[PDB]
Amino acid sequence: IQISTWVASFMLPMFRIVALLMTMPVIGTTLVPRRVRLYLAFAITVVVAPALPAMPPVQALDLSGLLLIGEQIIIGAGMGLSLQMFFHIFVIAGQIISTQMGMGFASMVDPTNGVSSAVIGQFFTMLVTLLFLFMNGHLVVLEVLVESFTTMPVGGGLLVNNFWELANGLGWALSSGLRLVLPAITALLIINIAFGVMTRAAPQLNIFSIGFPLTLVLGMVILWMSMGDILNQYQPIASQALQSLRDMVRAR
Amino acid sequence: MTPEVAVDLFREALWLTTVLVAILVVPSLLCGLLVAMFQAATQINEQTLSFLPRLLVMLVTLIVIGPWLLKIFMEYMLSLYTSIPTLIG
Amino acid sequence: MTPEVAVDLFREALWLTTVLVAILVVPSLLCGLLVAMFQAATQINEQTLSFLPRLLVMLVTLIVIGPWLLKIFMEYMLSLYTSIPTLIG
Amino acid sequence: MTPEVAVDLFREALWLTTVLVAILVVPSLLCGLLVAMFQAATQINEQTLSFLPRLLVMLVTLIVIGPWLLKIFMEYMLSLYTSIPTLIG
Amino acid sequence: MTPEVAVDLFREALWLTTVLVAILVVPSLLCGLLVAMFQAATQINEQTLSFLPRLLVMLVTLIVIGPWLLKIFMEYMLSLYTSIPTLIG
Amino acid sequence: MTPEVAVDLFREALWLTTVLVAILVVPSLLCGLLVLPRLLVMLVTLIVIGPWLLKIFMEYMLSLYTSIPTLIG
Amino acid sequence: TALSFIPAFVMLMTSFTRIIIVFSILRQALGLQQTPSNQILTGMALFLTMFIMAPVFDRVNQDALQPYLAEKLSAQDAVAKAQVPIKDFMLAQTRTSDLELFMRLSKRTDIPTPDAAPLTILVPAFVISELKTAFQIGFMIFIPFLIIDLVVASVLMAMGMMMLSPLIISLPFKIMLFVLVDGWALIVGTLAGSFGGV
Amino acid sequence: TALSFIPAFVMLMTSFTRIIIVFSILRQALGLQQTPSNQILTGMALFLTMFIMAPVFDRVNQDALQPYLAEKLSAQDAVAKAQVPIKDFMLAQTRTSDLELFMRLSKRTDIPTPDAAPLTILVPAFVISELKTAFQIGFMIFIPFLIIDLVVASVLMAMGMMMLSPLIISLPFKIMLFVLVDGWALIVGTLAGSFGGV
Amino acid sequence: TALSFIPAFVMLMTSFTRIIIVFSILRQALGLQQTPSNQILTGMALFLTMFIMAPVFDRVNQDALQPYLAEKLSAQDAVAKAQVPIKDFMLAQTRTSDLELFMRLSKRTDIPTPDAAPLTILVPAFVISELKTAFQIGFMIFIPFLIIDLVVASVLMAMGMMMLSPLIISLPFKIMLFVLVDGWALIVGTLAGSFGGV
Amino acid sequence: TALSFIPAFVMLMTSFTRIIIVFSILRQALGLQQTPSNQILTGMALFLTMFIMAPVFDRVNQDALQPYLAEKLSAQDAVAKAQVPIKDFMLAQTRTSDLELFMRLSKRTDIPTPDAAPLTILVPAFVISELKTAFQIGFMIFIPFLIIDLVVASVLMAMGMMMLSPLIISLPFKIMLFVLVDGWALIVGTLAGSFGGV
Amino acid sequence: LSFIPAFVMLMTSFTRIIIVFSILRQALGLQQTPSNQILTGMALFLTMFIMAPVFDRVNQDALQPYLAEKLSAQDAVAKAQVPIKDFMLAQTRTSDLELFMRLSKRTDIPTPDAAPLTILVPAFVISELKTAFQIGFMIFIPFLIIDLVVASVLMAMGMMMLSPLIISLPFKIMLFVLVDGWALIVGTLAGSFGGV
Repeated sequence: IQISTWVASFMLPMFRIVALLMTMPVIGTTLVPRRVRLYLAFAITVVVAPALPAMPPVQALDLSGLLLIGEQIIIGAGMGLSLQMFFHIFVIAGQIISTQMGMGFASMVDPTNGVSSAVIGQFFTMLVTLLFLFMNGHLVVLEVLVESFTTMPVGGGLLVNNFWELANGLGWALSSGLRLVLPAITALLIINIAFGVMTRAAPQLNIFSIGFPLTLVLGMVILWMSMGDILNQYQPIASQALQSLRDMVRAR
Repeated sequence: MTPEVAVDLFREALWLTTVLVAILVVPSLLCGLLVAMFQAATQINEQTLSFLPRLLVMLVTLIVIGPWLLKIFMEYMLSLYTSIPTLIG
Repeated sequence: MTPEVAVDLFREALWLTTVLVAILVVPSLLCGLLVAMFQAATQINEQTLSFLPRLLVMLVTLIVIGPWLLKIFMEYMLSLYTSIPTLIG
Repeated sequence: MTPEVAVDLFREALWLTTVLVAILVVPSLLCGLLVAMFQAATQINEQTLSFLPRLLVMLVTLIVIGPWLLKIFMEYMLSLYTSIPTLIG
Repeated sequence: MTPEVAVDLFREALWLTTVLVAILVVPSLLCGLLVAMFQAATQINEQTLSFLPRLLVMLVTLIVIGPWLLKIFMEYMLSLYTSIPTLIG
Repeated sequence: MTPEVAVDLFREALWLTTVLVAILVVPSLLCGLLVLPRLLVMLVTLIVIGPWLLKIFMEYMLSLYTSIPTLIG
Repeated sequence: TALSFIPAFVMLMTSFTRIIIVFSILRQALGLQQTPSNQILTGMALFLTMFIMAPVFDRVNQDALQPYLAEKLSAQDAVAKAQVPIKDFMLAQTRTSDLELFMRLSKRTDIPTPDAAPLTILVPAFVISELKTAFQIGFMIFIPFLIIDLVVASVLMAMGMMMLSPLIISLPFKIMLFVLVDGWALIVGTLAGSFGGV
Repeated sequence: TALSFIPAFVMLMTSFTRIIIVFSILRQALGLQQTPSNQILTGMALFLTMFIMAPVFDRVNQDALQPYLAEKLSAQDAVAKAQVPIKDFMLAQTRTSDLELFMRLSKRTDIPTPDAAPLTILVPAFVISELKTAFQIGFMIFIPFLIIDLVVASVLMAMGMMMLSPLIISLPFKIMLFVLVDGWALIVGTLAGSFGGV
Repeated sequence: TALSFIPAFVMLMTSFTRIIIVFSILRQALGLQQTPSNQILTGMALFLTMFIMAPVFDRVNQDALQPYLAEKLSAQDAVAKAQVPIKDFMLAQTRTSDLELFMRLSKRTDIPTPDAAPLTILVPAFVISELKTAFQIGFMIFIPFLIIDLVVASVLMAMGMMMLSPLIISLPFKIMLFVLVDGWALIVGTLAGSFGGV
Repeated sequence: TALSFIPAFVMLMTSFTRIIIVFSILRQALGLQQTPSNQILTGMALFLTMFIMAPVFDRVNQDALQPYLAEKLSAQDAVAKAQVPIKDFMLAQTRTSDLELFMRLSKRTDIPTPDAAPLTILVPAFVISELKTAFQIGFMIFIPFLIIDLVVASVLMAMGMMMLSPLIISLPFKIMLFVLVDGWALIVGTLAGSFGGV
Repeated sequence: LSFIPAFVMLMTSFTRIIIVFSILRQALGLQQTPSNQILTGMALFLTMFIMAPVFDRVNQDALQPYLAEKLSAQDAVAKAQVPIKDFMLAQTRTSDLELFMRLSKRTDIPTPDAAPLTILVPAFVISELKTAFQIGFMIFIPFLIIDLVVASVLMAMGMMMLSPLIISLPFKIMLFVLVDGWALIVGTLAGSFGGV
């Protein structure tokens, strides 16, 4: 060898981009093997490594570059989580619909299959992964991260104490989730109540027998109907989430 | 691949799912409504003579429908897996 | 192995399942109809003297049927597991 | 171990289960029939003065039966777990 | 720990459970019997003026009983969790 | 927690449950005393009550949360 | 042992545990839905933990790392000089009863200061008081969701609507009542306030 | 390798097996809630184990490691000198029936010393007694939560209110009752008391 | 590669697979609980395997290791002389049907001695017989817990009390019944007795 | 490259894939149980591989190793003489449709003999054919356990007794049925019989 | 040690293949233990079969003349870089290339990628993940249909708590056998990869 002196000089942006890729919803969802992700981040870092300063950790304070690596891992994981709650918006929307259809009788035991999310949660997650990938989304994040090294680059790092923002994160996620399925949810509710009137009008209507087949037949239809609007409902949400990333890194 | 294409695909999937579920379930739902008839004629407030006929009719419906439902699904799957390399780009 | 063969196999499975379920359940359903008789003669709007006899008759039916149901299932399983290497190809 | 032996074991299990369920439940069923008496004398079409006495009698029956039911089950379990190494082969 | 001790413990548990359930429920059952009075005086065949007073009286009974039921349960739990290391062996 | 406090909170919550369920169900009870109608009365009651009940529950939830840190100890 | 070292040494001595337990109770207290996924719940709890440990970690950096950017000392007393602030922080929240219990169960020798001279007797006391406080907060935040479950179920059976599983109806009501009351600013403020002395 | 060896030797001869299992019963005994994560339960039980093993490890350090900071011996009799205290400790809690059963199943030779000449026959008896006693304790601490569950279900069913799933309602009641009785100090006390001779 | 091979060896050529599987069935047969953690179950099965192979390992060390502390031979016939005891031992427990089936599917050449000239045809027959016997034992030790489950579910439904999840109510009755019959000493004695000729 | 060498070359070119996949489809087809641990399953698949690859390895040691205990050649044509047996063996089992597909997708030159000149076009063919056959066998052995599942669930529902998790009640019936029909010798003989030309 | 396997995952076909197979293993019944150790080997054999023309050209231009002690650690390495370079260029979407030229900010190269290849590799792997997730969800959809039909039939049977994944696994396997499943997917991978 006798050449590994400049390749390990920076060593910091590698950790930042690795931390982003591990906590991202598409690149880092365990369908990609860790070798691919690690070496992908290595490639991205030999791309972006020009035009950035270094602040070497070389050898002082038995390990101090470890403090600095912790700083950068925190920043990158913050990015990843900030745009992960974005996908969890649609995860939560799909799962509210799935539960209301009647696919969540695994709740009040916890010996069970679980509230089946592979059936609907994976469905909407695939929706969003596709749409996100076809938008500039998967790309803009990278651009965002580049500007990161010019707003809070390295050194003192000026990490931040703003975590509160993304700690308040899931809130709007829940909120956003509602505004996606509100036209569906209400419908389902009515159906339930509608069927309820039947049970009130004619007794001995056992509605493990009749209630849930009807609710599922109509819930699939309602899913198909809301899937029409899903795109025009999605478009502003991605904009808001990418601006959230933009201000999370560009500010401070 | 455009978001429009993703919506195309999920409309295929969801319409196929809802038509399969209707085809499989509606006879069981109707037999449930008929045992509801029976329990409403005489005040038989029972819990399981409403489940057994529904299961019997569901299994009979599976057996009867069977091959042509499987064929519909097979060439839906074949359409998808033959069109993949085009809709990629 | 043809889709026709897969339909053959699932027709075996589903007919065996529905006949097993009928054999096991129909006596319990009949005892439920008979406690429905009893609750319809005198206006006993009750909820569990309709469950206890059904469970007793279900367990008695399991005990009685028992060995020959097990034999039917055993040589169905034996048929499947002896025919596998042929229906493979 | 013969299928005959498996049927032996499941006859033990199912007879023990049905006798335990009868012993535990029949007094509750009888108190339900008695509150059905009460609701049939005067036209009290109620829904829960038929549940409360049944639960009280079920818990009292558990407390009373208690130790000797536990003993029956303990030495049934002991019979099974002492005979395992013989009925293996 | 003897099976006798296990029966001791479950007699504690089941008697506490049945007395708690009686204490909490019997006033609601009595108000249900009283709305049954009301519906029997005039032929009001209704379904929910029998539920609302029962729920109101149940919640009022919880509020009233409250602290001393909680105290009974607290020092039952304290008895159990202080006696555990002795009844272990 | 000093169980007295827990009983206090539980009494508050049970009284709120009583208040809400009463406000919602008593009109249907009266309209069933006079006589599909009762469901319509429930709908009318939901709409006519509307914001102030949700606002009182919002006040109570806000109070619960804003009080948690002190009730801990 | 480095993989077992992280949670036990750091995640135990911080705010993480009560935050993550309150978040789990919430995920259960909330509509029956799962999948806030305990993968963004863990990240969210970790970032709350960092925001709350900001002053603690500031003191740690002041007294340990600020002089030790300069190759001063390695694996010796400075570790105790950094243990001091986190130890005092942990004392600030451990109940007197649990400290008394562990001093009684150690029986070594009455330490003069209220702080436990070894850390390994203060950390489990901290964790026990931590779980107790976390279950306190959890019960508290569960209360109104139980109220909504009860109200909806009462109405549902009051319309003779059996077998409709009023939890399936109460999930949207739960999330609506959880969003109108703003939900997460509240709960996260309660955690961040109950944790420190304001 | 090390992950194959450390768990067995260090968590089956020690108290860990009794503690964690009990805690797991707790996580089941308590409200249906999962996610005290069994990763803070593991660390918490590990601290309780190091805290109960304190006299045992003190005596091992005195008998083996105190003279062996001076390069005295390696991989010889010192290992048996260290085995003796843990052996006597394990013997103190192994039920007589289990030792009799394993001496019967080994059939080698009647060894009069209470400690089993090989640790390989004393350890399984200790682990079996540990499982039996941990199940005893976990069942004990389960009983009152079963009481709360049955009371809640009976009240719901008595309000004509079926299908409200009395378990989701019981969860905050279980948490409340488990906090008011102090819950965790109680159970840590029972463990650390029943395990040793007081 | 040897690192990945050895544990498969200690499982297949020894008692392990019969024990762990049975324990596994127990962890399912017993209350629905997970976390006896299959890491203390694995260690306990390893200890039972050592305790049961004590005579086999004794004979191996007699015929192989006792003369080979003096640099006698390496990677040669001594390995075969060590194969003989474990080979005869495995033969002691393979059912005749499995050996017949594997000689039939090998078709190489008939061997007069019952022992198969290759170890590689004997091991799979031993493993098949082992899994068959393990599932026999596991099912036998499952039956009574099924009885308890049916009893509790039937009682719950018989109180009109649907949707209480009889498994959650049955977990303590399962645990009590499994401690009163002594539970673990029974099963471990059964495993260690059915394995050899007593 | 050894870790990408051994398990890639010899665990795909031999019978390992279909056996291990069938065993996994079994472990799931059998009662919901995990912990046959996929480790004793990997080992049992490896020994069934050694047992089935017996004639192939015999021919390999005939044409390759038998003359090459004598330092004849190295890293040359003897490797192709060793590829010949495994190549024709693989050809004996790849479906015609698959070899057609891969000759079509290669487009290089129409090789006269059925096996294309290199192995890198036959191995993916063999693996796809093996996966298709493994899924055929796995589904075929799954069917009856599905029948037991549906029957048990239907009987539990028809007893008015839902929420009892018919998989936990079906696990013993599955194990019993899988022992009475002898279960394991059936499936192992099926693998080793459908694998080769009998 | 891990430097050599790295450049094979990034530059060659390995990424999208192993990703589609991981989707499958997840797309299929919940089953694990296709073990990702025979999936890695299967994807590596498919990588060899697909890189056959690329590796053929590499051996042509680099290794054929370099059995003869010609040159070492010099321009021959770039002569070997050229074929894989244009191969990767054939599949990187235009957007990723534009973006990485934008992020490098170096001398304008709208013509093919920068010679160091350091700014084509990540663009290739990004377009690779994009196309791999495309195909993955494409083959995942019908298994979702089966999951939903199974779960909705089971619930419509009033038969809950049966974990419809354990009942959907055999139907997934059956449908994946009937449509022949694996040849479809491998042909799709090896055809959508290059120009046909």
